[PDB]
Amino acid sequence: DQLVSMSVRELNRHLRGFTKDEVIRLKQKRRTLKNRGYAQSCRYKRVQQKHHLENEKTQLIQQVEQLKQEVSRLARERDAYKVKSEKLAN
Amino acid sequence: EKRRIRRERNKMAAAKCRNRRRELTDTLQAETDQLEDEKSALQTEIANLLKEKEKLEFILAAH
DNA sequence: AATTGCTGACTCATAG
DNA sequence: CTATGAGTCAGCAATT
Repeated sequence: DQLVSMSVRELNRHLRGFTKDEVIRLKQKRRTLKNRGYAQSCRYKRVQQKHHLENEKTQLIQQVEQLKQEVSRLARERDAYKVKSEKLAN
Repeated sequence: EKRRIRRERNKMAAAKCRNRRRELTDTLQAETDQLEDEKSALQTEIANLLKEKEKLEFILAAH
């Protein structure tokens, strides 16, 4: 946590009495811990994109279904005018 | 060796798992695209139906 | 350069 | 058994 959240500069401030193999080792551990979090964000973004698409779809299906009902209504009304215009031609 | 074999199989299973996740996202995105095509076509149809309906109504009323 | 962020693949543990 | 969750590293491209 502090090993990940510290800046390089403040980190060295604490790596004063450390060996060279030890500094390499500690910096590898910071990289590993940071990668652990990168992976978690990566995968979290994907689930959130899935959810956002699933939601968008749900809503679109709803909107489409109400547009289809407006279309049928309106095509009926138009056809009710057409029969009384075909009936006058008769 | 039963170590090696389980790894080979699991590795193949991970690969399939990743491919399947990607395909399902593609498929969902396509469905969503299809619904937007359909919605857009329905809005156009509504505007035409309104126009067609009022043309006929006004003809019948004027004559 | 070294460090950072990301994402594809491999692995272990375990869910299904 | 295989499918998945999550940690790890490989490797690229951006940043400091």
